[PDB]
Order: sequence, then structure tokens, then C-alpha cells
Amino acid sequence: TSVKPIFSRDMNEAKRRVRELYRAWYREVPNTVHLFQLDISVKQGRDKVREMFMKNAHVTDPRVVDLLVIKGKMELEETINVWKQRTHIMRFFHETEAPRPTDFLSKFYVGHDP
Amino acid sequence: SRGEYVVAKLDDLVNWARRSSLWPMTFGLACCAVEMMHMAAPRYDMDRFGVVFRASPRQSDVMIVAGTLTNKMAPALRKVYDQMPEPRYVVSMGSCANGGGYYHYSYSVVRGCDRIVPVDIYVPGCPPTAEALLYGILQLQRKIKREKRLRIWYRR
Amino acid sequence: TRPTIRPRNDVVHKQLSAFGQYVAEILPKYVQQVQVSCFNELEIFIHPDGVIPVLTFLRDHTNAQFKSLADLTAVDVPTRQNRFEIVYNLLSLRFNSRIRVKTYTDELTPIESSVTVYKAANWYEREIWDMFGVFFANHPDLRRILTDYGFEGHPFRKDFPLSGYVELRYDDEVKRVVAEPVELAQEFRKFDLNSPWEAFPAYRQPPE
Amino acid sequence: LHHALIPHGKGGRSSVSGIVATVFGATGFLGRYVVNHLGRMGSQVIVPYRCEPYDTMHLRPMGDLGQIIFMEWNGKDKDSIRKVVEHSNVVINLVGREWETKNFDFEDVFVKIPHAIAQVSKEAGVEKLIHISHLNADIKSPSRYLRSKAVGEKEVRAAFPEATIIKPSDIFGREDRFLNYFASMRWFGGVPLISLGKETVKQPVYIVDVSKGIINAIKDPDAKGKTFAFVGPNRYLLFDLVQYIFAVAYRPFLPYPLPHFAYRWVGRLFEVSPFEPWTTRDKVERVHMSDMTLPHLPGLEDLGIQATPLELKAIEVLRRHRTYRWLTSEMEDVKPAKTVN
Amino acid sequence: LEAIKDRVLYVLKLYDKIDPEKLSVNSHFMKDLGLDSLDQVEIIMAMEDEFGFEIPDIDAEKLMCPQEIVDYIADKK
Amino acid sequence: TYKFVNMREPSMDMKSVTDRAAQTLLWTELVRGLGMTLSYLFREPATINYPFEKGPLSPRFRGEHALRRYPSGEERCIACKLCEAVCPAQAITIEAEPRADGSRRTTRYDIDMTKCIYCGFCQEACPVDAIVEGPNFEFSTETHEELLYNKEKLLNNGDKWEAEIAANIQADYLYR
Ligand SMILES: COC1=C(OC)C(=O)C(C/C=C(\C)CC/C=C(/C)CC/C=C(\C)CC/C=C(/C)CC/C=C(\C)CC/C=C(\C)CC/C=C(/C)CC/C=C(/C)CC/C=C(\C)CCC=C(C)C)=C(C)C1=O
Ligand SMILES: CCCCCCCCCCCCCCCCC[C@@H](O)O[C@H](CO[C@H](O)CCCCCCCCCCCCCCC)COP(=O)(O)OCC[N+](C)(C)C
Ligand SMILES: CCCCCCCCCCCCCCCCCC(=O)OC[C@H](COP(=O)(O)OCCN)OC(=O)CCCCCCCCCCCCCCCCC
Ligand SMILES: NC(=O)C1=CN([C@@H]2O[C@H](COP(=O)(O)OP(=O)(O)OC[C@H]3O[C@@H](n4cnc5c(N)ncnc54)[C@H](OP(=O)(O)O)[C@@H]3O)[C@@H](O)[C@H]2O)C=CC1
Ligand SMILES: *P(=O)(O)OCC(C)(C)[C@H](O)C(=O)NCCC(=O)NCCSC(=O)CCCCCCCCCCCCC
Ligand code: SF4
Ligand code: SF4
Ligand code: SF4
Repeated sequence: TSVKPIFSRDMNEAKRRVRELYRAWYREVPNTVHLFQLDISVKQGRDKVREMFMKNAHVTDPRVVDLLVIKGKMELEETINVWKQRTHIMRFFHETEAPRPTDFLSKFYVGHDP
Repeated sequence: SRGEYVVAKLDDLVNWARRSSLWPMTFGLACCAVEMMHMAAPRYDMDRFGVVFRASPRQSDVMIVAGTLTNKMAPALRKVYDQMPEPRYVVSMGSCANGGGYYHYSYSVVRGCDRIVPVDIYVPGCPPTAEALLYGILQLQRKIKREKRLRIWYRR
Repeated sequence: TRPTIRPRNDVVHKQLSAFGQYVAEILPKYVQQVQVSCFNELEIFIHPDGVIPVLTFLRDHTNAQFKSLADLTAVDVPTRQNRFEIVYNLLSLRFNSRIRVKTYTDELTPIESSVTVYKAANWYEREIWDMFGVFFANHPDLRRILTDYGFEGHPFRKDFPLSGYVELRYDDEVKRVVAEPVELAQEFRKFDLNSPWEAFPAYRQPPE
Repeated sequence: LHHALIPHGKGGRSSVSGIVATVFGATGFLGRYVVNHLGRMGSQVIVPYRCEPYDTMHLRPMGDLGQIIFMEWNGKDKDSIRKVVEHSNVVINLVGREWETKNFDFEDVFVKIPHAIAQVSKEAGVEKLIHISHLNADIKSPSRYLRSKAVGEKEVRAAFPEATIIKPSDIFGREDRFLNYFASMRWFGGVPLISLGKETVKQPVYIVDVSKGIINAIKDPDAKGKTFAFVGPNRYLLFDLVQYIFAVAYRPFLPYPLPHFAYRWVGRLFEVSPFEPWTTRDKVERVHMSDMTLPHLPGLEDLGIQATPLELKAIEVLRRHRTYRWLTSEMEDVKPAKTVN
Repeated sequence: LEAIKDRVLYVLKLYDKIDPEKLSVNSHFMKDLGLDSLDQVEIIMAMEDEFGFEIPDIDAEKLMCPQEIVDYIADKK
Repeated sequence: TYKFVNMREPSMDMKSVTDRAAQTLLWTELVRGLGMTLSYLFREPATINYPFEKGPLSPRFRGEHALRRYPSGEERCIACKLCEAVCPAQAITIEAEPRADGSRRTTRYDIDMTKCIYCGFCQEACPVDAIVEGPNFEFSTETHEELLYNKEKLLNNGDKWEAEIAANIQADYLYR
């Protein structure tokens, strides 16, 4: 069934837009670290950008990819315009949450979670 | 002892000045700030007691958290509280500032400004009347009256 | 007299019905349905891509001068294929009337931005996007308006939990506000209030 | 276990962890970090305080409603000690002063108080005792601080045989003494060092690592009566360490050798302050003293903690000491100091 | 062209994911070196950081070999 | 009908022009404002001498909560949970069971005063006049937990304020 495309027509143009947004985020991490006075490294920021891009690597719908890059542009322009604070930028890193157990034995020990 | 008497008199004098000269930061969030204006009004004139609004957090002694504290507002409130120099005090006003209030089970409301800043006085109501807020201010003054910093230091 | 029953206005009902027929005749390509509620409110259901032509007609037409955009919101009905229902409320000062225009969309289908018809549509559509996830194609500045910076999810959706997934606090170790998974000292006690006896026979649906 | 001591929840603010801990010396650097970690877990925290209640306010937001309880305490009053340790299954001891006041000596704060806490906690039936000591705790040490540390460690072990004695090397953090003390010598012209800091080796430890190790010592069941050594991953010469501190602070580094007797007299001059002294003779001795190496004792890797290198967290402490010209300089701009391993 | 080649190789060697032992002027990024789209994008950005000229996205996708890199740089001067 | 707030034009006769010029050069309206402020200076202030003088209130005032008793001493509340059902902010928690003598009485009756919006719905829905909002409003505390009232605290409030609560309910019960 034919559907109205948000952008990108097929998957190739969606991948192109993903690459453009990835370049935009990659060239912004030094500025983000400088302006927000982050105690993280530039390499850490670039790795976090790569990780956040990689968790959506299983998407096979061009419209979902277009919406994802739209929201990525939104949260990039929040970082560039310093609308965000260091609070949110470091919320990206989950620096205060305790490491959740992942093995069956530990999960059995701690509680009733699946 | 002579030194004990001297430090007791000195920190009686110090607590008197801080108690009698309270400068709330000009800071209100929601409907609870209207009762702050009515406490500033001629009926319950707060300027009698030495309580004067100052806009800059640097020139403020008390932060009256009067309104709902949201997730989008918490960093700014913490920032102004930090920029307030010491000694500094906090008076949460209304149900929203005390706990969650009408919006306790909300995705965008902080369930208590004491999750963000150390609160000295809690004023109950929705909104607390101007008299209730004045009672809270006088209770804060009486709490300041009991501080013994020089007396703690002398025996330290 | 019936003091406890709202009086009705057949004159206004007939006028609204006539104007609904008028607009439906003028715009057959987009108008799907026309209704007049028994409390005299005209409601127009159109195709989602007729938004700009229908709104421009209702604004600029001599016999329909709906020069004011009273409101613009959306309604989430998950049981529908197109869950989101965009609603426009227009006010005509020249004829002292109000009209409602309703369209539909889902998560992945954009709706044309009506900032070129009404300037209030800018912030109204920003709020619709922020609270439901509906994307508006040609919007001068489409971004979040009400939620926190970096907030994930659209909270007015029916499937979004009331308390969300994260909550904020100040952590002394990191000297900043932190966001952590929501944890409630008292869980919101859900109440089942609906009575098992039908209240309004006029609205009874066929068993099907 | 009592029915109310069974852990519940997901280890959050509103959860129950089953830990009821009375934290002596909670109104301090390590105290605030430990209390924050306990409250973050969702534990019951009791805070005995002798200071003005205004100085305990930063501990209020660290726990949920009712999870932090503030009660007065003396140190010379075993009645108050029992009152605060009666209902807790964990007792943590971090009481200590780097200087000596009129009423409390190094003997009082490091021998008498820890022994009283350990003895009273044993009578009250407290299950676990955590006691903080110093890495260079030697009975024949040149420092009265460390001699009292050793005597108090022996007394605590005698009074509470099932204790966990933790020996951090030198805790560095935002509110620390170490990095701030080294970075605050800008005002006194140059940096006086004994033997130019060429004969001193130090491996400081991160405050968050120390607090996490304290927390994990409570949860570990096979750490009941043990001794741990909390040290950092890298050992530095004193000269290299101070040079890196000044490089990160972007301050001109002007070291000069000052003989030990002259430095001792200088420390004697600064300890006449009724308030918190800037430096003391014992502080000078401890700064000159090289950190001991104790490979037999367990440590952070044994408690599950990966020690954080100083090169990752130094900018948190030393950015405050920079000027406007260098405030925004990034963490990677300064080459790491030369280590001695 | 030797200057361009040596600058390109020097940039490539600094890349963490690039193995210097397996690196060569004819090494394919995807196949010989085992990288992906984002790694190649980072390599192109690093090359831009070296020669100080803007490489568009469309052209950057046809630069999968260091020889292609030096050819593109030589053509664009 | 409508009116124009500002659509008047000034007369251009010589006398009016000279009057306007005198107003411009001699600050007449500014002197008039000064006179108004001076009048208010010489008026009597509207300030009450709190805490020795209190602002007026009414029998309908909604302040601190209280659980009432019958004149025999029996609690009025019958664990019907109408107040809990009608509470907008879900500030009330109620748990009940049969008592020793078989009475339908509560065992837990909590009100979170930091969650309550003081809307008065609980005392409207009570069919036995058990839960009421008393006249007290000066009950600010220093800690958050002290504002989490329970059944014992509410019963103490009722016993403390019973006389004034009864008088107010007698005064205002014919309007309900
Ligand atoms: C942001 O949302 C908003 C809010 O928020 C939620 C709001 O509320 C409101 C509502 C707004 C309002 C209600 C308006 C604000 C309220 C008001 C009341 C406005 C009124 C303003 C004023 C009255 C101005 C007052 C301001 C100040 C700062 C006054 C404070 C006084 C000082 C700073 C003076 C201190 C300095 C002094 C005293 C100097 C003296 C010191 C010395 C050392 C001198 C002595 C020296 C010596 C040498 C003497 C020694 C001599 C000796 C000992 C010998 C003498 C001989 C002897 C015998 C003794 C709005 C609209 C709002 O939108
Ligand atoms: C200006 C230049 C610098 C000046 C330097 C100091 C000069 C002298 C300072 C003047 C001292 C003024 C003291 C004022 C006393 C307060 C009056 C009295 O009312 O206070 C009572 C007692 O106050 C306290 O107990 C102690 C007050 C200070 C005690 C004096 C300490 C020693 C001062 C003299 C030494 C000055 C030289 C040493 C310093 C330089 C408690 O009242 P309070 O409850 O609140 O009022 C509540 C309001 N009510 C009544 C309506 C309900
Ligand atoms: C006739 C002969 C003369 C008779 C009078 C003689 C004395 C007159 C006053 C002289 C000036 C003050 C002298 C010092 C007063 C004591 C200060 C002190 O020891 O403070 C110690 C203590 C610091 O805190 P601490 O308890 O050590 O704990 C560490 C914090 N985590 O606690 C504090 O620091 C508390 C905070 C306030 C300290 C400063 C104010 C002390 C009182 C000053 C009163 C006069 C003020 C004049 C101001 C200038 C003029 C307008
Ligand atoms: N900090 C470091 O670099 C290192 C510290 N240690 C040890 O770790 C422990 C914690 O250190 P740290 O947090 O830095 O020290 P702090 O000086 O920052 O805190 C000391 C704490 O103990 C209390 N206290 C001190 N003396 C007394 C007393 N006489 N009576 C009652 N309470 C008292 C203080 O309370 P109050 O404010 O009321 O006086 C405060 O809560 C100490 O035992 C210290 O020796 C070990 C190695 C390195
Ligand atoms: P090659 O083309 O083979 O590989 C391409 C990738 C790896 C992207 C995938 O193989 C791929 O093409 N997957 C298909 C689906 C897809 O393309 N998904 C991309 C989604 S866009 C996206 O997820 C945007 C996310 C925005 C990033 C947020 C920024 C967070 C960083 C904050 C900064 C932290 C410190 C500054
Ligand atoms: S407590 Fe009530 S009056 Fe105060 S801010 Fe909240 S809703 Fe408004
Ligand atoms: S006054 Fe309203 S919000 Fe408060 S307990 Fe009663 S019903 Fe609930
Ligand atoms: S409405 Fe009245 S009787 Fe019913 S549960 Fe509430 S207080 Fe008790």
C-alpha cells in the first residue's frame, strides 16, 4: 500500500539524512564540551553520539528514520542554542543510576523482576 | 564562664540582625505567589518586620518557593538557590512546593521542592493565606533566634 | 416551562445545517461529513490533505469569514487506524458564528501546517507535536513547547503513563539535578467508576 | 531478618534496602558522600551531629521522607552513642579532625571516640561496624595523627572483633583537603616543598570510590572482620603531583626547597588560629610522608570498585581555582603527570 | 601527489579503528579494513579537517579507498 | 453599545494652547500626582497588628482537618470512604475492619496535607459530619513528615478544636 512519505522516498535518502545528522552531531561535541564546561572528554561525547545513533540501527522504515532524524535535529539545535543545561547533557550519560544486574542469578537474588 | 557569656551575647546579637532583616528573593512560581503579594500588601505589611523583596539572589536571605516546581524549572531554582550566599533559608509555600499538591502524580511536576533544595519551613495550604505565610515567616524568625553558631564553635 | 432542561434553538440549528450543506456543496473534494449537534454546533469532517484549501476557504470566503482561529488541538483514539484527530475551532465575527473542522492522522503521516492561514497555528501545532507526536510539514519552527528539554515521549497520548517514566532530584555527588526512573512512595490508586447499567438508551450501539 | 528489614523495590529513592546505618561524622566530606549513597539506595540513615543544625542541611535532600533522622550526640556521652546506635544494624565511623582543638585531641578523636563507638555498638547488638582509618597508620609514625590512628584501630578491633577497618590513602574530591591544600598555596608566593618533593610518593584515592567501597563493604557478607586499603591506581612523586595540580589549575608553578625544620616552624605558626587552621605540623609531616605499600590487604578491586584515575576527575576540583582566562579549558589540554609504578 | 598521499596516510594511521599493519593505499574501508558507514563518515570528516575544504555527502560516499581520497583531493586541489 | 476610550481632540484656541503650554513648562499633572501621594501619606494605614490582630474569617473557612465525635464520645466516621472516593488529589488513605464490638470503624485514616488542595470536598461528601476542615490555619511545620497526618493526629485535632468546629457548623449548617 502506497503511503505519503515524510521525506527521503526510499531508504537511501533516509540513510543520507542520517549521515548528515551524524556529521552535524560529530562536529558539535567539542563546542558542547567547551560551552557547557563538561568534565567528560570529547571522545566520550563522540562515543555517546555514536551509541545513541546505533541503538536505532535496526529500523527499516524510511518514515521512522525521517522522524528520528527530525527529533535528532531538534535535540541538536537545543544543544547548539544552549537551551539545554549541563543537567540534560549529563542526563544523556546516566551517571547516577546504579548498574542494573543482567544475569538470571543476580536478578533472582534482587527481586521479582523478569 | 566569661568566654561562654561573651559568645552567647555575640551570637544573640548576630541572630537578632539576621532575624530582623530578612530579604526574600523576588521569586514566585504559581498561584501561591499571589498570596505573597497580599502579604506584601498594606493589610499584612511585611516591611514592618524587616522583610523586603530583593531581585538579585546575591542580596537575598530567604527563598520562598511559592508555586509548583516542574521538571523544566528545577534547574533554575537550584541555580538561584546556589547563587544565594550564606546564611540562607528556604520556606516552601503551598501543597505544590511542600509535596506534589494537585499535580503529585504528574510526569512534569517535582514531588516536593525538598528533593531539590534543603527546606527550613513548610507552609500548608492551597494557597496558604497571607496570614498563614506571615506565621511561617515569624516561625522562621523564631527558628533563627535559636541558632548558636558561636556557642557551637566555642565548645568545638 | 421545564426549568431544569436546556432550551433549544431550532433557528440556529437550521442555519447551521444550511451552511454545512453550503460548504459541503462548495468543497466536495475534501468534505467527508457534516454534522450539527443538538446544542447548535457545526462540525465538518474532511480529508486530511484538504486542510489548507478548506481553512483558506472558510477564512477568506465572503459568505464564510472565519477570520479567527479560536483553538487547535488533537484527540487520541487508539482503537482507530488513524488514532490522532486534529480539531480546528474557527470564529466568524462578521456572522457571529463558530465552526469546527476535524481531520485525522496517524503517527507516520504528516499534516500540512496552517501557519499560512492562521498565525496562531504556529504555537498550536507546536503544542500538538509536543503532546501527541503529529508532525506538521511546512512549519517555520517545529519543536517542543511545553515539555522539558530532551523529554522522551508524547505525554497526552493514551498509552503514555500518567506519571511518566522518569523523575527528577538533586544529587549532591554530581552537584546537579539528575533524572532517574520514576518511583512513587504511594502508587496512584486506580478506581473503576463505571456502572454496569446503561445510562443513555439514545446512544446504545448495535450488538454487531 | 525482621519482616521490616527485607529489601524491597528496585534500589531507588522510595525503595527499601534493609540497611539501617548510623553514620558518625556524617557532617563532612566522606560523611556527605556516604550518606548520599545510602539515601540513593533507599536506606535508613541516622545522622548524629554535634554542630549547628544549619550545617546539616545539605543532608536533608539525600533521602526520602523519614529516611534521614538527625539526633544530637556528644562523643563523650556513651548514653548518646547508645541512643543513636540502638536501632541500627550498621554503624559507620568517620569521625576525625586534621588539627587539634582545646577540647578534643588526636587521642580523643581517633582513640577514645572510636573505641567508645565500637564498645557501645557491641552492647547494642549492631550487626556490622565500618571504621575508617588511614593508610599510613603506624604506631611509630612521626605524626601524632597516624599514631592515634593506629592505636584507635587496635582498640576498635579489640572492642568489636567483627569490624571492617578501611584505610584510604588520601581522599581527593570537590570538598577535599588534598587538591585544595596543594592548589591554595598560590597566595603564599611559591610552593615550599621538603626536598623539592622528590622523596615523597603518593597515590590518592577518589572520594566516590571510597564511598562506593564503604557501601559495598556493608553488602558483602565475607568482609565482616577484615581490613582494606583504598588507594588510587597510580603512584606519583610529590613534585610531579603538585606540578600537575598547578598545570590543571593554570597557575604558575614556582617550587622551592624548604628544610624540614623551617617547614615545621611555619606549620607551628599557622596552627595558632582559633578557627580551622590552614596548615599544621602534623599536616606537614603527613604531606611529606610517602604512602605505604600494603599488597597483602584487599582493596577496591576486591570490593568490586575500579579505582578512578586522578587524570579523569582532577578538573572537577581544580576548575574552581582557575581564572576567567582559563575557566573554559577542557580536560584533555593538560598532559597527565609522570607516574612511579 | 606524494604530499597528499602521505598526509592521507598520516591521518588514517591516527584513526583508532584503523590497523596500521593492514593499512595500505589500496585498502578498501568496508572490506579490507572492516569498517561501516559511520566510520567512513568519520574518516571523511578527519580528511576535511586536514585539507580544509568541504566534501559534500554525495561525493564522500564515493571515497571508499585511500587512492580515491587522494584522487579526489588532487582533482579539487 | 460601545464607547471610545481615547478619541478626543484638543481645542486650538489661544487660551487652551497657553494652558497646555503652562502644563508642559510647569509640571502641573506631576504636581497633581505628588498631591495625591501626599494625601495618601496623611491618610490612615490599613495595616493590622499581626499576630495581635487577625484578619476576618467566616464560618465556611477551610483550614486544618479534623475527625469529629458524637456527643457520647463515639467517632462519627463509619469507614464509608466517600471522602476518599471524592478527594481530587487522592490525599486520603483509608483502611478499616470490624471492631471488637462489631462497629464499622477505620483503622487507618491518613491525610497527606502536602497533597491536599484544601477544596472541602471531603466534608461535603461525609454523611455523618465526621471529617471537617477546621478554623486553624497556623500549623506550619519545620519538617515535611510532620504534615503527613494520620488518624491519631486528626482525632487530636478534632478534640482540640471541637468547640469552635461545632460552633461554625451550627452557624453554617442551614446553608448546606
Ligand atoms: C517576580 O515576581 C513578582 C514577585 O515575586 C513573586 C512579587 O513579589 C511582586 C510584588 C511586588 C511588590 C510587592 C513590590 C516590592 C515590595 C516593596 C515593599 C517595595 C518597597 C521597596 C523599598 C521600601 C526599598 C527598600 C530596599 C532596601 C534594600 C532597604 C534595605 C536597607 C539597607 C540596604 C541599608 C543598609 C545600610 C546601612 C544601614 C548603612 C549603615 C551602616 C554603617 C556601618 C553606618 C554606621 C557607621 C558608623 C561609623 C557609626 C558608629 C558610631 C558610633 C559607634 C558612635 C555614635 C555615638 C553614639 C552615642 C551611638 C511582583 C509584582 C512580581 O512580579
Ligand atoms: C550600625 C553600626 C554597627 C553597629 C554595631 C553594633 C552596635 C550595637 C548593636 C545594637 C544592638 C541592638 C539589640 C536589640 C535588642 C532586641 C530588642 C528586643 O526586643 O529583643 C529581645 C531580645 O533579643 C535577643 O534576646 C538578643 C538581642 C541582642 C542582645 C544584645 C547583645 C549585645 C549587644 C550590645 C553589644 C554591642 C557591642 C558589641 C558588638 C559591636 C527579643 O525580641 P524579639 O523576640 O526578637 O521580638 C519579636 C517581635 N515581637 C515582640 C513583636 C513578638
Ligand atoms: C568593649 C570591648 C569590645 C567588646 C566586644 C568584642 C567583640 C566584638 C566583635 C568582634 C568581631 C568578631 C570576632 C569573632 C567572633 C567569632 C567568630 C568565630 O569564631 O566564628 C567561628 C564559627 C565558624 O564556624 P565553625 O563553628 O568553626 O564551623 C565551621 C563551619 N563548617 O562561626 C562563625 O563564623 C559564625 C558566623 C559569623 C561570624 C562573624 C560574626 C561574629 C560576630 C560579629 C559581631 C560584630 C559585627 C560587626 C560588623 C561590622 C560593623 C558593622
Ligand atoms: N580526608 C582525607 O583526606 C582522609 C581522611 N581519612 C579519615 O576518614 C575520616 C573521614 O574524613 P573526612 O570526611 O575528610 O573528615 P572531616 O573533617 O571532613 O569530617 C569529620 C566529621 O567528624 C565530625 N567530628 C570531628 N571531630 C569530632 C569530635 N571531636 N566530636 C564529634 N564529631 C566530630 C565532624 O562533625 P562537625 O562538623 O560537627 O565537627 C564531621 O562530621 C576521618 O576519620 C579521617 O581521619 C583517612 C584518609 C584520608
Ligand atoms: P552503514 O550505512 O552500513 O551503517 C549506518 C548505520 C550504522 C546508521 C545503520 O547501519 C543504519 O543505517 N541503520 C538503519 C536505521 C537508521 O538509519 N537509523 C538511524 C536513526 S537517526 C538517529 O537515531 C538519530 C539519533 C540522534 C542522536 C542523539 C544525540 C545524542 C548525543 C548527545 C551528546 C552526548 C555528549 C555531547
Ligand atoms: S498549592 Fe494550590 S495555590 Fe499553591 S501553587 Fe499549588 S495549586 Fe496553586
Ligand atoms: S479538602 Fe479536597 S483535596 Fe483536601 S482532603 Fe478534602 S477532598 Fe481531598
Ligand atoms: S466520608 Fe465521612 S464517614 Fe465516610 S469515610 Fe470519609 S470521614 Fe468517614
